[PDB]
Amino acid sequence: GSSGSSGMAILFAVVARGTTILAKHAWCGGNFLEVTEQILAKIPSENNKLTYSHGNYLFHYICQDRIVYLCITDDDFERSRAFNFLNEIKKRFQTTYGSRAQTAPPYAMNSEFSSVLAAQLKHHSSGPSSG
Repeated sequence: GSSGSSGMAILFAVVARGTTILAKHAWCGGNFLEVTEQILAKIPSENNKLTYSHGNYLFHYICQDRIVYLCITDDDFERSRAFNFLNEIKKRFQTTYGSRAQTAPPYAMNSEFSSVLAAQLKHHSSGPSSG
């Protein structure tokens, strides 16, 4: 009996082009890079989105400029919210680290982004109960 239900908000969120992960940054909890990587290898590179309900969760992925933005969220969590946040950072990445995302090597701009995302996540939702 080990269940924890408190404040449902985005926890995992990384950016990868097809199957190559550039900048990854998720909350300290478990291993999501596993299910995520597997899903990525399944998601095409063509501009198209779709809601994938895996592991009793919702995997919202938005393909753009050969970049896939996946994020793990609770079922209850609304879609608009998920898609929203993703769009925010998504545009921020392609706007700032966009060009590099096409040239720059993998795990190159993970630091800079890692921090940026962390802020967006903590802000978006008051998971840690911060204000």
